[PDB]
Order: sequence, then C-alpha cells, then structure tokens
Amino acid sequence: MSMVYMNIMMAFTVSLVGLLMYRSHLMSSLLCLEGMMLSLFVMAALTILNSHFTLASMMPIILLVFAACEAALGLSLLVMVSNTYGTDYVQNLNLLQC
Amino acid sequence: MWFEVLPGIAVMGVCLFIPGMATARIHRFSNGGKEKRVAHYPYQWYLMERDRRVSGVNRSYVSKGLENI
Amino acid sequence: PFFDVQKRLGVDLDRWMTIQSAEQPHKIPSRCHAFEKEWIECAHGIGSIRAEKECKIEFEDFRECLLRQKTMKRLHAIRRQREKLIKEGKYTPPP
Amino acid sequence: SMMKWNRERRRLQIEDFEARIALMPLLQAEKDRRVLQMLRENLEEEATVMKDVPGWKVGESVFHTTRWVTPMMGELYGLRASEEVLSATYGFIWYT
Amino acid sequence: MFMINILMLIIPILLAVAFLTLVERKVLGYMQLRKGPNVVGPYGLLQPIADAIKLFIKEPLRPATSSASMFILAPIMALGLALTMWIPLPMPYPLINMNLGVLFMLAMSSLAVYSILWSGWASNSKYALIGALRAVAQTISYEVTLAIILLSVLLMSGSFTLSTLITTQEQMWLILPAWPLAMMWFISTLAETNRAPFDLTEGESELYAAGPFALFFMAEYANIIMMNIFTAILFLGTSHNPHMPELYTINFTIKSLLLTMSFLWIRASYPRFRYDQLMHLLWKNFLPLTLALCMWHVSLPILTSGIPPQT
Amino acid sequence: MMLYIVFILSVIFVMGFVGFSSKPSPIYGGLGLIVSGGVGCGIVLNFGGSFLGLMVFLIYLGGMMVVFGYTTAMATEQYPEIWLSNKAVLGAFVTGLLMEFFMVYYVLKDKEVEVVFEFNGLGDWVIYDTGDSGFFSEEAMGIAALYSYGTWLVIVTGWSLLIGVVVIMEITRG
Amino acid sequence: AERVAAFLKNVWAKEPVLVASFAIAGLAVILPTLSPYTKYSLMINRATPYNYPVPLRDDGNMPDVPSHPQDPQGPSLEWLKRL
Amino acid sequence: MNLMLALLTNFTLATLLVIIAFWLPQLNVYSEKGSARLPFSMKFFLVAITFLLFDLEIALLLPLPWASQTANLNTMLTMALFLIILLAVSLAYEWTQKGLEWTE
Amino acid sequence: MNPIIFIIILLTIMLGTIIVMISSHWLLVWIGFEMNMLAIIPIMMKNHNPRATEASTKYFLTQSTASMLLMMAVIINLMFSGQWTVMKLFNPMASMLMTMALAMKLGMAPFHFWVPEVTQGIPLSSGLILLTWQKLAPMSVLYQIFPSINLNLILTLSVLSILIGGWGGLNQTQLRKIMAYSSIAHMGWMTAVLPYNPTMTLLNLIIYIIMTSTMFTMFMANSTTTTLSLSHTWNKTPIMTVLILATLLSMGGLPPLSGFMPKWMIIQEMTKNNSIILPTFMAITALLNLYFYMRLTYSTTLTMFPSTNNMKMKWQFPLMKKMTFLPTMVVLSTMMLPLTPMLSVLE
Ligand SMILES: CCCCCCCCCCCCCCCCCC(=O)OC[C@H](COP(=O)(O)OCCN)OC(=O)CCCCCCCCCCCCCCCCC
Ligand SMILES: CCCCCCCCCCCCO[C@@H]1O[C@H](CO)[C@@H](O[C@H]2O[C@H](CO)[C@@H](O)[C@H](O)[C@H]2O)[C@H](O)[C@H]1O
Ligand SMILES: CCCCCCCCCCCCO[C@@H]1O[C@H](CO)[C@@H](O[C@H]2O[C@H](CO)[C@@H](O)[C@H](O)[C@H]2O)[C@H](O)[C@H]1O
Ligand SMILES: CCCCCCCCCCCCO[C@@H]1O[C@H](CO)[C@@H](O[C@H]2O[C@H](CO)[C@@H](O)[C@H](O)[C@H]2O)[C@H](O)[C@H]1O
Ligand SMILES: CCCCCCCCCCCCO[C@@H]1O[C@H](CO)[C@@H](O[C@H]2O[C@H](CO)[C@@H](O)[C@H](O)[C@H]2O)[C@H](O)[C@H]1O
Ligand SMILES: CCCCCCCCCCCCO[C@@H]1O[C@H](CO)[C@@H](O[C@H]2O[C@H](CO)[C@@H](O)[C@H](O)[C@H]2O)[C@H](O)[C@H]1O
Ligand SMILES: N=C(N)NC(=N)NCCc1ccc(I)c(Cl)c1
Ligand SMILES: N=C(N)NC(=N)NCCc1ccc(I)c(Cl)c1
Repeated sequence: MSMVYMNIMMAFTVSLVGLLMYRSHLMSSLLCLEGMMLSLFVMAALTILNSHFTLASMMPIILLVFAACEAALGLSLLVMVSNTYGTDYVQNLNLLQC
Repeated sequence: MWFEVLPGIAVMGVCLFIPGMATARIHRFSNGGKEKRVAHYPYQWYLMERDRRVSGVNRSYVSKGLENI
Repeated sequence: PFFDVQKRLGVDLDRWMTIQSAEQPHKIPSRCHAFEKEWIECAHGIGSIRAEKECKIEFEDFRECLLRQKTMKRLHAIRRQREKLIKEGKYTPPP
Repeated sequence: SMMKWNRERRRLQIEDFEARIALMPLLQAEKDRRVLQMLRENLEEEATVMKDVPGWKVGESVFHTTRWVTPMMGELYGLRASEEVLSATYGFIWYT
Repeated sequence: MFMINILMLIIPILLAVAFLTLVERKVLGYMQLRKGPNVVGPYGLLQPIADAIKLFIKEPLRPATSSASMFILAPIMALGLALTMWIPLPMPYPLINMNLGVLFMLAMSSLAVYSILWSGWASNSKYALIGALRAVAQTISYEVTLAIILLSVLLMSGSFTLSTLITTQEQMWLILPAWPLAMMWFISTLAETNRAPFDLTEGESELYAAGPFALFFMAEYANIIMMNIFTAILFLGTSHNPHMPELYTINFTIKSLLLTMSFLWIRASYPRFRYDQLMHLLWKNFLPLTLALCMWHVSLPILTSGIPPQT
Repeated sequence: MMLYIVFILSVIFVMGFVGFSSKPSPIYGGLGLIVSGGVGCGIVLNFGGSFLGLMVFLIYLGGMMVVFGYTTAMATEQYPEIWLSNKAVLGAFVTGLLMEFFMVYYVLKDKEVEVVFEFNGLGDWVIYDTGDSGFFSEEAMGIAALYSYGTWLVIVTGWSLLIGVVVIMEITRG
Repeated sequence: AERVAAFLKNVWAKEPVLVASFAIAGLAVILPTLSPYTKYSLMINRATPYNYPVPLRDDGNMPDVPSHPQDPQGPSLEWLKRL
Repeated sequence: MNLMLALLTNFTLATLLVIIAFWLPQLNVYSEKGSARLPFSMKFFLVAITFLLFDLEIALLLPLPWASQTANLNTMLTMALFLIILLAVSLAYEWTQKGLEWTE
Repeated sequence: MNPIIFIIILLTIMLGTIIVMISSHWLLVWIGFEMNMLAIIPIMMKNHNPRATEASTKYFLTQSTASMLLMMAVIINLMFSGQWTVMKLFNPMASMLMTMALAMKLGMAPFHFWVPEVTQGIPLSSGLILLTWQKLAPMSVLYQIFPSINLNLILTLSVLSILIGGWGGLNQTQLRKIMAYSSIAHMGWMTAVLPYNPTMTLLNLIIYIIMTSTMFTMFMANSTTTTLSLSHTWNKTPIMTVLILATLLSMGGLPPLSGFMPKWMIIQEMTKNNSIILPTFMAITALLNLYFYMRLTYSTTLTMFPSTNNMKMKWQFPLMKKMTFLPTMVVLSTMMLPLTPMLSVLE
C-alpha cells in the first residue's frame, strides 16, 4: 500500500498498545482512546478523499461527532470516579474483585 | 479638548491602513499590474496552469491574445 | 441486514452510501467507478460462494484500481533500473 | 434587498457556468492529447531503461481488462523533474 | 516578495496595538472629564513607546512554575494565534486567499483558549488555576453563539470565503437584514475578548509582569482589533472598486476604528456583570434567540427565493 | 523534498502518538495529542480535504481536547510531573521512537519496506488523481449531501446527541 | 381565545426574550409552506448547470430536443430573467 | 507554501519576542533575592461538557450554506430545522432540570 | 430517574440494537453500538454507589475499546474493497479485528473478565438487560459476517468460553456472578455452531434469553442476590422455589426440559459435519455448569435451610413486584421440548 498508510496504522497500533497498557491515571487511558479515534479519522479521510468516494465524505464527520460524544461520557465517568476517591487512579476501581 | 484624541487615532488608522494597501500594491507588482488570480476550485487552477504553459515564460499572469492565433 | 426492514418497506435508510458507483451529488464519479460497476454486475445474484471464483478477474482489477499495488511495483521497478544506469552512465534522460 | 441581489447573483453564476461549458470541449480535447503524449513519452524511456531487464514486456498493462484506464499521477509524471510533479500534485492545494 | 507582505502585516498590527493603548486611555479620559496621557510626547504620542520600553526592561519576576514548557508555551500560543487571525482578512485583498477563510478563523480562535488554560497550569497556584477555568468556561460558552450567528449570516452570503462577504454587501450592509444577529454578535465579541462589562478575569482577581505580561496584553489587543475588523466585514461591508483598492482600505479602516472605539465607549459606560449573570445572558437569552434566528435564516432564503450562489 | 510532505507529516504524527501513548503526565499527554491532531489535519489537508481538515481543528482540538484539558485541570492533574522522569515512560517513549526511525530509514533507503505488511516508499503523490477541472469542491458536495441523502443519518445522529445530554445529566447528578 | 390571550400577555411581560424566540421559530417552520416564492428556489437550484450537458445521439425521433443551443427547444430561463 | 510561511513567521516571531522578553541585561552582581480533585464545582464540568455537545451539533450545521444549493430543498429544510429544534430541546432539558443554575 | 426519562433511555437502548439489526451499512452498525452504549450506562449508574460507578467505568472501557477495533476493521475493509455493505469482509486482518471486537462486546473468553464484575456491580434489572438484550446486536453481526470468520479463531473462543464459564461458576456464591459465568458458558455454544449452521445459533440465543430472563425475574421478585438469601425463599414463597428448580434443571440441559433442545440441535449439526471430538468435549464440559446449577437447587428447593425470626413478619404481606411475563417465560423455559421442530421458523 501507499507509504502514508504505514504510519497511520502504526499510530493506531501505538495508541491501542497505549490503551491496553494502563499506568495509573484513567485520563491517560482516555487520551489513548481518543488517539485511536484520531488515527481512524485520518485513515478513513485519506481513503475516502483519494478514492473520490463523494458521498462518503461525510463519514469522518459522523465518526468525529459520535466519538466525541463517547469521550464526553468517558470524562463524566472519570469525574464521578474522582469524586469518590479523590483521584482518577484505576487501582482504586477494584471493589468488584469480590 | 476632545480633538487632541485624534492624533493617536490617526496613527492607529495609518497603521491599520498599511496592511491592506501593501497587499494590494504587492499583488499588482507581482502579477503584471493586475489582480492576483483567484483559484478556489480545480477548474480555475486548471485554467491558471494552462495560462502558464501558454505564456511561454512560465508566468500565468502573462496573457496572450489574437497575436498568437 | 439481519432484519431487512429497508427492503420490506421500500425505504432507503443507508443503502445510498454503501458503494461508490451509486448515485453521487452532481454525478461526480469515483475513481474506480467502472471497476466497481464491472465487479458488481459480474457477481450479482449468483451468491458469494460462486462469485469468489467466477468473478475473480473483475475483483482483482477492482482491487488494483483501489490500492494500485501492482502499478506502484511496476513504477518502482522502472525507477530502480534508471538509477542503476545513471549510476553507470549508460542512460541520459531526454529533455 | 438581499433577495433581489441574490437572484441577480444566481443569474451571474449561470452565465459564468455557461462560459465554462462552452470551453469544456476544447479543454477536453487538449487534455486528451496532453495525457496521451505524456504516456507515449514515458513508453519510449521505458523501452530504453528496461531494454536489458529479462522478462520485462515494455508497456504491459497491469489490468486484465483492455478497457482504457485513467492513469494516476505516478504513471504520467513518473520520470519528470520534481518541480513539475510538485506543481501537478500539490499546486492547487497549496495555492494561497 | 511575499515575506515583505507578511512583515507589512505583522509590524503595523503591533504598532496599531501599541497606539490603541494611548487611544483607549485618552478616549476614556475625556469621557471622564479629564485628559489622559498628554505629557509623554505631544498629545501623549510617545506614551506607548515609554510603556513598551519600561515593561521589557522590567525584572521578569516569574515564580518557580510547575511547568517550564507550559509557562513559555502560553504567551507564544496567544501571540502566534492572534497574528494568524489576520492573514485571511480581505482589506480588500487577503494575504492568504482561503476558500474556507471564515471557517479557518473560527477554528483558530477556538484554539486561543489553550493559552488561558496553560497559563493556569503554569501558575502553580490553585487559585489562579480556578480563575483560568472560570475564564475558559466564559470563553467557550460565547463561542457557541458566535459560531451559530456566523453560520446564520453565511446563509445569505453563500460561502465560507471572506471576500464573498464583500460581494454580498455590494448593494446593502448585512446589518439591515440581520441587525438582531449583529446585536448579539457584537456583545458576544465583548464577552469573547473578556472586555467590560465581561472583564471578570480582572474584576474577580481584584476582589505576569514585564515582557511576558506585555505579550499577553499585545495578543489581547490584537484580538480586539481583529474582532472589530471582522464585525465591519461581516455587517458593514465596504464596496470594493478593483481599480482603486485604497478607497476600500480607507473606508473599511474607518469603520473598524469606530467599532474599536465603541469597545472603549462601552467600557466607560456600564458596571460589570456577575459571573452567573453573564452565564445566564448566554445560555438563557442569546442562545434561545440565536437558535430561533438560525432556524429563520435557513428558511428565509428558501422561502423568498433568495439563495445566494455557491461560487 | 516537499514531494514527501505527507510522509513527513505522518512521521511526526507517529512521534506524537508515541508521546502520549507512553502516557506521561496527562497534561503532557494532552499536549502530544494536540500536536498529533494538528499534524493529522495537515495530512488530511494535503489530500484535498479542506473542510475535514478544519473540522479536526475546530471540533477535535478546539472542542474535545479543550474539554479534556479542562477536565484534567479539575479532576486529574493540577501540576505536571517532570516529563520522562519515570523510567517506564522513558523506556516506552524511546522504544517507539527507535521503531519509528527504523521504519523511516529503511523505507527511505529502499523506497519500500516490509514491516509486517509491504508498503511502497516512492512518495504518496504517485497515487493522486490526474484529471480535476470541476467548478466546485467534491468534498464540499459530499458533506452537503448529508441534508439531501442522509436523512436517516441526521435523525440517528441528532437523537444520539440529545440522549448524550440527558445521559450525562443522569450520570453526574449522583 | 381569551385565556390564551391572558397567557400571552403574561409571558410577554415576564419573558419577552423567550416569546420572541418561539415566535421566530414558528415563523421559520410555517412561512416556507405559505410563501409563493418558495417554488422558485427549487427551479433556480435546478437551473444552475454544474457539469457538462452531455448531448444525445440523434435517432431521428427527438423533436423536443434542440439541435443547437440557440434553437427554441428545451428548457428556457426567460422566467428567471424577469425574477 | 505561503500559508506555511505565514504560520512559521507568526509563531517564530512570537517565540523570539518571548525569549528576549525573558533574557535582557539586568546589571546585578549578587545572588537573586498535586493531581487531585481541585475544589471546583461540578457545575463547571457540566458547562464544558454542555459546550462540547453543542459544538458537535454546530459541526453538523456548518454544511448548511452548501446544502441550500440542493434540488432536494424539501428534505434539506426539514432536516435543518429538525437538527436545530433538537438542539433547542437539549437546551430546554438542561434549563428545566436546573442544569443552567449556579446556586447550590 | 424520572420515569419518562427511564422509558426514553430504555427505548434508546432498543433503538441502538434495532439499528444494528436493520443496517446494511457498516457505519450505521457502528452508530447503533455507540448509541446503545450511551444509553446503557445510565441504567448501570442509577443506584449511585462506588460499585456501580466502577462497573460502569469497566463497562465503558471495554465497550469503547471494542468499538474502536470494530471501526478499524470497517476501515480496513473499505480500503480493500471500496464499499461499506454489511456482509462478509474482504480482508483476513479485518475479519480477525471484527471477530475480536465482537468477542469483547459479548464478553467471550479470554475477553470475559468484565462480565462477572459488571454484572455484580449493577442492579438485577440492569444485569438482566446486560446479559440478554445486549447479546442481540453483536450476535446479529456474527450471523452476517460468519462466511469470512477464521474457523480456528471462532472455535478457540467457543471452547475457552465453555471452559472458563464452567470453571468460573464453580467458585461463586453471588447470584449475579453465577449468571455471568453461566452467560459466558452459553455464549460458547452459540458461537461454536455458528460456522456450521447459524440457525442453531439463533435457536440457542433465543432459548438462552428466555431462561436467563426467567432467572433474573425470579431473583428480582424476592430481592435476592446471594445464595443464602435465596435459600430463605422456601419459607416465604414455596411456589417460587419449584419454578427456580425447573428453570435451573432446564438451564443445565437436562431432558425433557427446554434447555436440552439447543445442546441437542447443536450436537446434531456438528456431527453432520464430522465434528465429533468438539461436541463431545463441549457436552462433558457443560456438566460443570450443571454442577453449580444443582448446588443452587439444593440450597433453594430440595432442602430447607435455616430461617430467621423476622421472616414471620414477611408472611403477612404479598408479593408486589411486577414479575412481568414470569408465568409465560417459566413455561417456555421448561416445557418446549415437544415443540422442537418449530425451530424451522428461524430459518
Ligand atoms: C409437558 C411436556 C414437557 C415435560 C417437561 C417436564 C415438565 C415439568 C416442568 C414444568 C415446570 C414446573 C412447574 C411446576 C409447578 C409447581 C407447582 C407445585 O407443584 O406446587 C408447588 C408447591 C405449592 O406450595 P404452596 O405455595 O404453599 O401452596 C400449597 C399450600 N401448601 O410448592 C411447595 O409446596 C414446595 C414443594 C417442595 C419442593 C419439592 C420439589 C419436587 C417437586 C418438583 C415438581 C416440579 C418438577 C420440576 C422438574 C421437572 C420434572 C420433570
Ligand atoms: C426513533 C426515531 C425513528 C424515526 C424513523 C424515521 C425514518 C425516516 C426515513 C427517511 C428516509 C425516507 O426514504 C428515503 O428518504 C429520502 C428523502 O426523502 C429519499 O432520497 C431522496 O433524496 C436524495 C437525493 O439524491 C436521494 O436519497 C434520492 O435521490 C432521493 O430519492 C429516498 O429516496 C427515500 O427512500
Ligand atoms: C525594548 C528595547 C529596549 C532596549 C533598552 C536596552 C537597555 C539595556 C539596559 C537595561 C537596564 C535594566 O536595569 C536594571 O533592570 C533590572 C530589572 O530586572 C533591575 O533589577 C535587577 O537589579 C536589582 C538590584 O539592583 C535586583 O534585585 C533584581 O533582582 C534585578 O532584576 C535593576 O535594578 C535595573 O538596574
Ligand atoms: C411554535 C413552535 C416553534 C418550534 C419551537 C422549537 C422547540 C423548542 C422546545 C422547547 C420546549 C420547552 O418547554 C418548556 O417546558 C417547561 C416545563 O417545565 C415550561 O415551563 C414550566 O416550568 C417552569 C420552571 O422551569 C415554570 O416556572 C413555568 O411556569 C412553567 O411554564 C415551559 O412553559 C415550556 O416552554
Ligand atoms: C422535532 C421535529 C422537528 C421537525 C421540523 C420539520 C419542519 C418542516 C417545515 C417545512 C417543511 C416544508 O417546507 C416547504 O413546504 C413547501 C410546501 O408548500 C414545499 O413546496 C414548495 O417547494 C417545492 C420545491 O420542492 C415546490 O415544488 C412547491 O411548488 C412549493 O410549494 C417546500 O419544498 C418546502 O421547502
Ligand atoms: C491487533 C493490531 C491491529 C493493527 C492493525 C494494523 C493495520 C492492518 C493492515 C491490514 C492491511 C494489510 O492486509 C494484508 O494485505 C495483503 C496485501 O496487501 C494481503 O495479501 C497478502 O496475503 C495474501 C495471501 O493469500 C496474498 O494477497 C499475498 O500473499 C499477500 O500480499 C493480506 O491477505 C492482508 O492480510
Ligand atoms: N488599558 C490601557 N489602555 N492602559 C494600559 N494599562 N495599557 C497598558 C500599557 C501597555 C502594555 C503593552 C504595550 I506593547 C504597550 Cl505599548 C503599553
Ligand atoms: N447453514 C446450514 N448448515 N444449515 C442450513 N440452514 N441448511 C439449509 C438447509 C435447510 C434446512 C432446513 C430448512 I426448514 C431449510 Cl428451508 C433449509
């Protein structure tokens, strides 16, 4: 494939590994989730623009809109977690262990 | 008196006047004395590129008329 | 679709954007319009098991238009040869 | 006032669009010859460059179909000075 | 030749900002029955120079910041973006002729809130961080109406190109068909630029220094001028004669000057909004009207048969 | 060369991703995403997507990323930790840059590389279209078609946004 | 009729901003259906020729298709010139 | 190329002014003289989140000037009003649920 | 939650699922999943406590990750075929990514860890939705893309799920965790037969939903969430203990009860394809499920556990919970085997 696709897919893989390899902050993991969205938006836009798929030109916008709404829900969960424990550390979310 | 506020306003006005005046005259200087060509759409760019080849000096703003027919 | 409600009601909810050879604003064609049209017409109605074999020619051409893998490989071949000759003085490009 | 002016502007756009339609046949004829000339020129250099490369047919299509296929940028400007390639690829996008 | 053009935009912008400080002080003075600067140079014409030099040779007292990179980033972002806002402005010819120029200005202006946020983080003080967040909330809130008002106007213009606003207003200023939007647009720019009666960053901290303070101030006043240049183009379109572009530049400058002076006029005339009150002015007053006028301006060209051309 | 602008931007794109994906302080991780967003817009711009490019700036960076930074300052980090101070972050950051540099170096030396899958390295311009002379933006035509063709898309998109408002008010009431 | 009139006077006195919003939004929804000019917006949009009008092969039985653009057959924009 | 040069000039100059503003002669020879819940209302979160959702709606209204050029005006006008009305319903919901209040 | 809002949120959970089921476009399928996940979170959060917040967060992270992977599969599919139609995918890497994403959405092993934890942390009514209605949309996509799924991948997921579900349930005293591990085991049967006969996937899904709804409804009727709390039912509602016994035996796949029918039919389809080891291994491994179902029957119906004195006060009040459709569902859950040939309606 084209050379640009090498790096866009690499960016998605890098953010996916970042997402699956948590540290402590929940916000850091939410940023990786947005990173995957941004790489998906670029890969979709490049494919659609280069192929001149005219009606598909709106699809990246719909992706952006829906994923931003997803991120707003994710942020709201983060603040509720932070209100409970005083931080957004994932290690605090282990009650359902038992 | 109030008109002693005008000198500061005049300096401000001349300062805001230069950007627009400079761009207009620079465009004429760089485009053969005409307005800079606007190409927002592929059709306009296509005609501008065709003008560059037709000019014979690789300048889209150098026009050729009936003398080339 | 799992439940083909669209076809039952004759209403087009998302079919309009499924393929690039469908109707587009101002009749703007996709780059691979003719290749997608050919493949779709070859494989229409015969099922995907049959189409995977009987329409392989149209699909390979359509895939070549989509990603141009064979074209880029050919261009890479000619360019690489040209560098060698430039590196050996047996070729001078024209004007 | 805005309605009257916008209707006039729509009439001015139709006149501008119809001038383009009058010229499109001439431009299309020119474009066809330029594309075919460029492809022909690349085919001569290919014959020279790939003369002593085994199993290389010169001008061989990569498609099974014999239909005419529009070339992509790399096919036309494959072997030309970067100044022209950059203008062809990114000139419009970059123009102001 | 193009680099000359860039400099001939940047330098006059910075000089106009400098002397707006003089003009603001003198206009405010005469509305307060006094004079304002009139000693440092004739009619105070050297006052901006003395202030600029003073600020830059002042001790740059920066407390040990929690982030060195974000302390430097905030002023660079603020000033860099402020100058960028000027490059698509047609006066009558833009430096950069963008097909989506209006959209470019909206997108760049939405980034200016990062300088507020980053400067809050770098302050290393929860009190200044809380002040930053209150300012960010005010700024994004009024971005909602600015975008919708702008969209409503463009439904009469037909495109996102800034120079097409000139064509749209060849016969008549857009303020006549759209004075309700011009009213809310104008107030929104005041709140956007944290200008009185929406200057709640200054008032609340009451109730940066030297060059770095000067840079944030320059960016603020560049934005103030640019907002009023935008308003003049959006609603008070000047006619352009292609053979005498300087007549456009004179008339359009006067309108922008007057609009900028009205910012100073308003600052002299009213008390300050409470924070919750300027939030209610947006969410409970401007936004309901802007939404209704947005619906109206979608329908109006269709129902009158006055849809503008795309090109 | 400017003939490799798209490739160069995509190299920076990846470096920004290795930046926040190594997960430093969420303040610096947010900066890495902002830089990646801007670089990503430039990549989309050079393929002819002016509107789509500006939406990333307007909505993704001026909208979502602003709210991310806003929320971070409130409920996560108020003062950044020194960047690359933690060994795990530095190891991850260095590893991603080392991988990226090798891809770039090898694809540039051979004008092609096989990192899992095989890519071409001649430059992205080679795949571009060679025949455009229409009096409009095709991307603009497609997006404008949301209101003629995409009635169903508008309904479900508008509904989801309204529900997002209702939902987030339920979540946060506590 | 009156209890509604007594309702409008109350909201006009208490919430003139909201009354204006709802009034404008109602006109935006209603007036397009009543306007006699709405039909012209459709025609003008269709009269704008964005792409080339590809000619038809003449098979000898198309008397309603002009042979020349200046012939009298085919759609006319005389209605638009007056508008 | 021009836009890149303009952007590079604007931020390069901004950078130069900032650094020189920090490093100027001083004429002195003597020694010079964390991630928790910030005490900030949930109301300010809801403003930012409310702005985001309205901003996403605005993204969908932006194509309207181009959409008005369609021959399918009946569909286009119905969908434009639907989207704006839904935006108004969103505001009405926050308003009547005391989401726009600053007391308490 | 305001009752009108609850209804609208529930209708949006259903609409998201329906959009997935009627869509012919991958983008609309993705939207359906996003809409569905948006509306489900509030009903997980509705009792406002740290356990519910942890459950909703773990759910959000799992589902949002899976939806990004699904979008990636769709886009790879677009690049290699230039179309969006919901059907077989045209790239093996796209097929794997979509299969893994749907496995994460279904909570199949080894992506199962979230199911027991999320189910434990939310109310019974919310857990009922999570383990029944929420399986419909991902299964309806597998139903359509199966011609291109990797056989080894899907059967590995099935085998792991049956093993993990059976073993995981052996160690549970919480009713919500038992149902969760039971769900993981049952998803394994549904997907094991998918490559061979998707109709049996639908049959197993439908019967699974009926039986699962019956159990949750009977747990809600008595407000029981633990094994010991359930063991007091005999002293309050003896009829309920019998209905639980029948439903548990049916869920254990014992003939002549309804739950035997899916296992019976799936074994038949697999053997017709000369798959003998896998069905036999599956059937024996499902005896682990039968074991911890039987344990519950012992402490609920077949013995009488100790009571408390305050239980007498409960004797003076009648059941007031809705128990909607419970009489119908319990009959279907147990007495349908004689109508097995009716499965052809699912063709
Ligand atoms: C038709 C073709 C399909 C064939 C498949 C097989 C169908 C059978 C499955 C049908 C579904 C189960 C329905 C069983 C109805 C149970 C009603 C009953 O038998 O009485 C319950 C009894 C009532 O007690 P009470 O509420 O107090 O009222 C009397 C006052 N003392 O409550 C009690 O007193 C408690 C009794 C103690 C517990 C004893 C349990 C052993 C008896 C089990 C009977 C149910 C069988 C379940 C397993 C299926 C068997 C094949
Ligand atoms: C929970 C809320 C559920 C609400 C469900 C509402 C369903 C609404 C269905 C909308 C689609 C109706 O049906 C579809 O509509 C559009 C516009 O009307 C039509 O589309 C029309 O506009 C564009 C113009 O090119 C094209 O799609 C097509 O050329 C034309 O026919 C479709 O031909 C028709 O099949
Ligand atoms: C805009 C271009 C203007 C070009 C002008 C070039 C002039 C260069 C000469 C600079 C003279 C600055 O003069 C000097 O400024 C610094 C500001 O930190 C002052 O302050 C400095 O000295 C005092 C003690 O004296 C220290 O406690 C202080 O920490 C230190 O910053 C000095 O008291 C003042 O003497
Ligand atoms: C003409 C149609 C034009 C299209 C309009 C576009 C859609 C806009 C939808 C806005 C719906 C708002 O609906 C609004 O709900 C609340 C219900 O609490 C009502 O307001 C009610 O509650 C408030 C408190 O908040 C009370 O003080 C008030 O006395 C009471 O009327 C409003 O009277 C009503 O207007
Ligand atoms: C919460 C849900 C909110 C949904 C809001 C939807 C409101 C829709 C209101 C406007 C709908 C009709 O708006 C307008 O009506 C007239 C009917 O006279 C239509 O008809 C008019 O235009 C058409 C062009 O297509 C002409 O052929 C016709 O002669 C003319 O009467 C218009 O095409 C339509 O633009
Ligand atoms: C879990 C990490 C997720 C990261 C995802 C990263 C993006 C993945 C990129 C997938 C795109 C490449 O996908 C891959 O392309 C090549 C050709 O291009 C295909 O083709 C390849 O295998 C088949 C084998 O018959 C042949 O075509 C040929 O031998 C070879 O080129 C592969 O069948 C396909 O799997
Ligand atoms: N608000 C006012 N107008 N007066 C005022 N305090 N001005 C600030 C003075 C100032 C700041 C930066 C620069 I550069 C310059 Cl030259 C002058
Ligand atoms: N996919 C499979 N392996 N099985 C399958 N569905 N075979 C199709 C054969 C069949 C069987 C029963 C009926 I009733 C009908 Cl109409 C058709």
